[PDB]
Amino acid sequence: AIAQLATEYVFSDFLLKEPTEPKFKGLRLELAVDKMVTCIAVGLPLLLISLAFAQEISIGTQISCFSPSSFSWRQAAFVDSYCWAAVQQKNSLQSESGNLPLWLHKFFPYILLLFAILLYLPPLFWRFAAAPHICSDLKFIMEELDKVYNRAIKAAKSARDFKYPIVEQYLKTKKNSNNLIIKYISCRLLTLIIILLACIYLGYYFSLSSLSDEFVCSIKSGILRNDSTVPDQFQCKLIAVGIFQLLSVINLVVYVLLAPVVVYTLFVPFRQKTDVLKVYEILPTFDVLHFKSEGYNDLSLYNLFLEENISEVKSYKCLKVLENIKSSGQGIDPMLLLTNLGMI
Amino acid sequence: AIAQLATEYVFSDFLLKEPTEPKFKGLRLELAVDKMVTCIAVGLPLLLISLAFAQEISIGTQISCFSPSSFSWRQAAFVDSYCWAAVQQKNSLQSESGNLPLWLHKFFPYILLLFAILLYLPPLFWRFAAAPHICSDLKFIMEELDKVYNRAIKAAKSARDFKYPIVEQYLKTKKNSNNLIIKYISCRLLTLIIILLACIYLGYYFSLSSLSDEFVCSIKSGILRNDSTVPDQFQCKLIAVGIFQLLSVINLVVYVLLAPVVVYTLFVPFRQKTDVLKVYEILPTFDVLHFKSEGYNDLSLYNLFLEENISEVKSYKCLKVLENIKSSGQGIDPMLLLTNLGMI
Amino acid sequence: AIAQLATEYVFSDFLLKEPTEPKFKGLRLELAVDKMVTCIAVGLPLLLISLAFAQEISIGTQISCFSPSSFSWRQAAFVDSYCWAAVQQKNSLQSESGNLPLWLHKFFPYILLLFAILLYLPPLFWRFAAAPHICSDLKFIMEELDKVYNRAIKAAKSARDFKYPIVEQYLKTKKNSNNLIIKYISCRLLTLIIILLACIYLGYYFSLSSLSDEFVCSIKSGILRNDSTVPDQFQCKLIAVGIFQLLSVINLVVYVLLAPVVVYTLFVPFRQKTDVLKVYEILPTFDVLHFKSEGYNDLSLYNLFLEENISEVKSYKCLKVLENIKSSGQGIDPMLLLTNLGMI
Amino acid sequence: AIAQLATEYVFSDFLLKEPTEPKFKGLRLELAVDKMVTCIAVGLPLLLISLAFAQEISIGTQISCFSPSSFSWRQAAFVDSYCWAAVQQKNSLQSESGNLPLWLHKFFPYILLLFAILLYLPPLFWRFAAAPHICSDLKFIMEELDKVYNRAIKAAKSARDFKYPIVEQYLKTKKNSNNLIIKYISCRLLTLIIILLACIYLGYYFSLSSLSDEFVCSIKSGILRNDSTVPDQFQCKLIAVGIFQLLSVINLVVYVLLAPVVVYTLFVPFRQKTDVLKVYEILPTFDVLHFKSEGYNDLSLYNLFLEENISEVKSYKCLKVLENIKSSGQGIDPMLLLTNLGMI
Ligand SMILES: CC(C)CCC[C@@H](C)[C@H]1CC[C@H]2[C@@H]3CC=C4C[C@@H](O)CC[C@]4(C)[C@H]3CC[C@]12C
Ligand SMILES: CC(C)CCC[C@@H](C)[C@H]1CC[C@H]2[C@@H]3CC=C4C[C@@H](O)CC[C@]4(C)[C@H]3CC[C@]12C
Ligand SMILES: CC(C)CCC[C@@H](C)[C@H]1CC[C@H]2[C@@H]3CC=C4C[C@@H](O)CC[C@]4(C)[C@H]3CC[C@]12C
Ligand SMILES: CC(C)CCC[C@@H](C)[C@H]1CC[C@H]2[C@@H]3CC=C4C[C@@H](O)CC[C@]4(C)[C@H]3CC[C@]12C
Ligand SMILES: *[C@@H]1O[C@H](CO)[C@@H](O)[C@H](O)[C@H]1NC(C)=O
Ligand SMILES: *[C@@H]1O[C@H](CO)[C@@H](O)[C@H](O)[C@H]1NC(C)=O
Ligand SMILES: *[C@@H]1O[C@H](CO)[C@@H](O)[C@H](O)[C@H]1NC(C)=O
Ligand SMILES: *[C@@H]1O[C@H](CO)[C@@H](O)[C@H](O)[C@H]1NC(C)=O
Repeated sequence: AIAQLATEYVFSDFLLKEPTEPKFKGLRLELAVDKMVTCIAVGLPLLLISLAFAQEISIGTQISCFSPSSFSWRQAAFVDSYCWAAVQQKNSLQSESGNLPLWLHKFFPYILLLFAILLYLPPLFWRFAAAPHICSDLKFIMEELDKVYNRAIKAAKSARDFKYPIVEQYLKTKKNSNNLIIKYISCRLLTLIIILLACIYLGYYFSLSSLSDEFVCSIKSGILRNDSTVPDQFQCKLIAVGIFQLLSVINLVVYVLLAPVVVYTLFVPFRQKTDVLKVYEILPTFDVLHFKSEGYNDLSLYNLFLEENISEVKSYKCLKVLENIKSSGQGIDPMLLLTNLGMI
Repeated sequence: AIAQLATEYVFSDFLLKEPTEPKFKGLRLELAVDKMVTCIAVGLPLLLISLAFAQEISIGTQISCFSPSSFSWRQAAFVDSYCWAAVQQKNSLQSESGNLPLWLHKFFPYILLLFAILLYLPPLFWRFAAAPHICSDLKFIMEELDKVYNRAIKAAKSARDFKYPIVEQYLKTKKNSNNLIIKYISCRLLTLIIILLACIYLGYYFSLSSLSDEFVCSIKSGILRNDSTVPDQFQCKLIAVGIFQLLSVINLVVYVLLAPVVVYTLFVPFRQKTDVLKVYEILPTFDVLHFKSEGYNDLSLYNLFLEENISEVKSYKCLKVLENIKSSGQGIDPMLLLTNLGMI
Repeated sequence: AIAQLATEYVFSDFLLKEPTEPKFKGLRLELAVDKMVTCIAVGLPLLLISLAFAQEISIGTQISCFSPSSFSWRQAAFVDSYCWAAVQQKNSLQSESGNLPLWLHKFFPYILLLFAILLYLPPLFWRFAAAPHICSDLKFIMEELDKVYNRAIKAAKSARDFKYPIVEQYLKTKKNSNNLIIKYISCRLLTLIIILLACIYLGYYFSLSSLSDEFVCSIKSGILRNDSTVPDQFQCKLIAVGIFQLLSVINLVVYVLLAPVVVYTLFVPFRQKTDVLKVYEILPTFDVLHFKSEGYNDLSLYNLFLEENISEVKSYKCLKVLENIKSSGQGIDPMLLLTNLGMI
Repeated sequence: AIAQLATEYVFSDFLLKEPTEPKFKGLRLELAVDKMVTCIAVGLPLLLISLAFAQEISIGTQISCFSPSSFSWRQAAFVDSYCWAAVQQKNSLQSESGNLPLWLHKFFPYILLLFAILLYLPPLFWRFAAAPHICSDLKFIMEELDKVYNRAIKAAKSARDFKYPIVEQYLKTKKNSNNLIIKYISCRLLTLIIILLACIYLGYYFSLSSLSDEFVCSIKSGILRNDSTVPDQFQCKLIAVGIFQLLSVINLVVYVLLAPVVVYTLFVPFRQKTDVLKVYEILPTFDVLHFKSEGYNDLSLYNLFLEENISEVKSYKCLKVLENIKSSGQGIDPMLLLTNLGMI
């Protein structure tokens, strides 16, 4: 049913499942824009495949050949199945557009599934090769931030009654290596390349004459060659090709809307904005240094992932509360922090 | 079965699922009127699609063409499938109303699913882009309110035997920025625009002549062109078009009933009523200031979400009990609060 | 449906299920490259089998024989089923390519399933015969590393206020025996051999004339032998053979892309890189000795499995944080370790 | 679908389910070679049955009879069903090979299921009659070994700062009785006998003429006896008999590969190797005596089950670590044990 496919592929959490494992607990490991680009680019061809053969849009078989009236039921079934299998054998069928449109019309679901798989591959490579590396580091950074917050408020609490910037040094180190960022821009670049190839294929397929689904087929190989009761050629038509073209144009539109999103995603430093650690600079136990910007290096990627997963950090939440209050400038940062009383 | 679709789409918790995650625990993050508008505007086209092809309302195929009596079974099947695929090819079919009604009749389920998806998109954008931002802030506000209540009753209990309005300052800050409110009114405005476009389309479709489902179809392209045994044209009829129109008028009625609800939702300040924090003004540890009204700013949105999710706050419940008792004015607020004894 | 098979075999965690048992908790026991090689080499033939008979690619029966027009419906059904069963009996059918292509065309799904099973067998033998042996040892090594880290920081903490390298001696012992490594390279070698045999078979099958699916069949054994109403021979065609060849070439391409991966996997010492225990050499309670390289011995296999599962080790994570910071060389290892304060 | 059966019967944990009960927690109670022999010998006939009627290998009905052209559709259906039911009634059908091949061709799935059930019976008898007896004893032995290890390290720890070999005496007692071992070799012997009978049957069935699936059938009992419009005899063919023979040869090959495995399993003392308790002899609280070898007695069976389930024993793991280190002979057993510090 149409509504079942709708639920399964947009309303269900299709490709939105969090990693079912206690190693990454609440950690996203895939940027929201990347998760939605993957969800679209993968589920849309699948949803379109499932629609192209919805039981109410499909009239029946995928091909019909119009055997003569003298032909029995089973002879007509043979003609249909023969021509269906004969869209490959170029000698049997004669089509005005060519044999390539026939191949594309028969194997359109396979090609869409191929595009879905190829578009799922880069997110899978990211989830397996580079997601744990960033997950461990991000979990460690969040733990260290919570610890420095607790120590700062404990020092402030003792005042109301070591000191090494380890996380800052770790991020300074991340500023050097660029392995994770080249992995990220490589998976994004393969996603963009596959999306553009899919756009090219879908634009070509939609550009077909729309009469290329009608091909002349001749069951005259083998012992049927010199047979006389069988006519020389049959007029076959590939049903559901109009549906294929109408769905291919939808896929092409969505994909050419998605390609600018991927291209923008490709520029990872430009997206690093609203410096997340700047809110921590108001802590005594934390050095006054953001030092996170301007590079095609893993530091910018970590900045993005921190900007995403930082809302889970309670210390960040309270510090941002104080920072927003500081916009008015009524009281003072350490006083409001001591008032806070939120170690964990 | 009809009853299965009924269960799935009204009696089941379709699109009423709470976010399956411990980040938002009992927090709604979608106003009840917005949740019901989404549920209706999305499930109604899906429920209608599923009804339009219920096994007891569908007689069989979606098209029937009445081949001549001389035609065999398979030749008639070819005529049916050809004309089904030929509602697209404008050269083959001749219809009094035009080819556009034929397109709309064949692809009515697809268009309804498209409307369902487009109507689901703004709630999805709200759930992903702006729901966590409001969720963290609302959870922090509820925690701070419980804390101030506990501190107030502890001070009162010590009397029977810091002091910074942090949440008030946070809300004062929210009064300034308007990012969340423009996100909210933007998703609501896109919902209204898509609902109005759906109303326009459904009113047009229902306005079709009701004989536009009968079209004359000619299987005479290719080698069949100069064939003589095949008649010049066939009288095809698109079954289940009357069902499509009867369901389109239902969808249009429900949508023109839903559009005023969305328009009213669009006026977020007007809906901010029954000042929820006013009940907290009777606490000594809480400054005597509501300061939440009159603006197209995120403060009004936070007021709505607080009015919704505030029933989960135990301190709010007890304070509202005292406030309602105060209507009689028998005793006194601090005495009844000390009697209360409900820290958590 | 195509999309259902897509989900089940690429988007679902097919053959990615962690061992459902508390004996191995978070331990991989299968290298990521080996897990992906198994997933591909097993799920691809299964996914291809499921595609070759997707309800929208299949026109109907797998064989059609074109009985004469005088034949009744049931007589034509008999001819179809007889020839289907007669691709085996070499006396009945006469084919230009031979009877072997006919056998291969009828039993192509069985042969692909056979290849899937044979390719699943070596990973199963590894999971049952050699996975627990390495699992117990790896869990013990991780526990001992956490213990030595805790003891080192406790000694450092006492300074701020036994001693036997047991794990080093255990690994030195592993350096001697080679049972696990010969088991590993044997399962990998059988995987490579079966992949190469599958490549050979698929390249042969795809090389078939593409007209070998058309065979002449004669229902003239038994009492039908001297019967006259039945014609001498029927022109049968095996539908879905073009689909079989198009899928066999896909399987062959993926398999010849997979074979270099298996060959590279076969060289286990070469893959032992980024010495994982080198990060532990900065501990006083740990002897300054890596001693893990250069051999076709179980030590290299344990090095690979440690490199994989070591991210679960918290002590390793903190030590790698200190080691990366040491790249700048600002402070000192023991001071930063004492600052660390992460016993568990 | 083929791939569904593949998953269910090889890739799923079919007949690999651990006993769903807290009485045996992590205890195997079935030797790995016995578990795999059972899995193969049971799932292979089931997987073959499911394949023999895969929807893409089955052309349709299991029998086709070729009624005359004058026969109506329902008369031909009657002939087919009559001959299908008439492979039993020996008077009606005349076959060159005999009626026994016809019986075997009709009831091949039943015979394979019968073999699967009979091969599942001995493992079931072992799981119910003799598995709890060995489970309680093995759990007690593991608990006693952990206890003696704890007591030995506690005595060693007190030195760094009763005494009855109960488990040794228990095993000495097991050395006497042979009930469990005769139960084990009896279930293995019945498994071997049933496997050999299945090999004999499958080798016979595969040896059929391959034209025994074509039998002449005569619907001429009752009032049809002297009827004239019905022909004297019909040429029926049992479709899917070639598939049955091709699958029977596969089953026979796998079974004659499995029979040597069962025969080797039958020699339980020979398999008792790598004396597991020898690693415990380095404990002071444990007497220096293995005393486990050379007998057709329950002690050898317990040795096998201990060798299997001993990896769950933590004390055994640590002791084996020390024993492997002792190969180099650098330090000393009690010193390294005291260093160990792994009571539980
Ligand atoms: C990502 C964006 C740019 C994609 C836009 C669609 C493009 C790729 C499509 C739309 C129209 C298409 C063209 C339409 C017709 C023809 C003529 C044919 O003989 C060769 C292919 C060719 C030349 C097509 C190539 C692909 C094409 C240019
Ligand atoms: C939200 C509310 C206002 C929706 C009410 C339904 C509206 C949009 C419907 C109801 C009747 C419809 C009209 C009925 C008939 C025609 C004539 C046709 O040649 C062009 C479209 C046109 C002019 C329709 C346009 C859409 C229409 C005005
Ligand atoms: C792993 C790589 C090398 C596999 C490449 C595919 C190989 C195995 C394929 C591709 C073309 C195939 C050949 C194509 C045609 C023939 C002629 C035939 O009468 C015998 C088999 C033979 C000779 C095939 C043998 C297998 C073959 C060589
Ligand atoms: C476990 C191993 C030894 C099994 C090997 C298969 C054996 C049991 C098979 C293979 C060939 C078979 C023989 C083939 C043909 C005949 C002739 C027939 O008139 C009586 C049965 C008899 C004599 C079969 C008996 C069983 C048989 C010997
Ligand atoms: C069919 O008859 C024609 C007559 O020209 C002949 O050329 C051809 O070889 C024949 N084919 C068969 C299958 O007999
Ligand atoms: C069909 O016959 C007509 C006769 O006028 C001719 O014009 C047309 O080209 C023919 N078409 C085919 C397919 O032969
Ligand atoms: C069929 O008739 C032919 C005539 O030559 C004869 O040789 C053969 O034995 C007959 N077969 C049967 C089944 O009667
Ligand atoms: C059928 O007719 C024959 C003629 O010989 C006779 O012997 C037989 O008894 C009849 N059977 C029935 C059912 O009338």
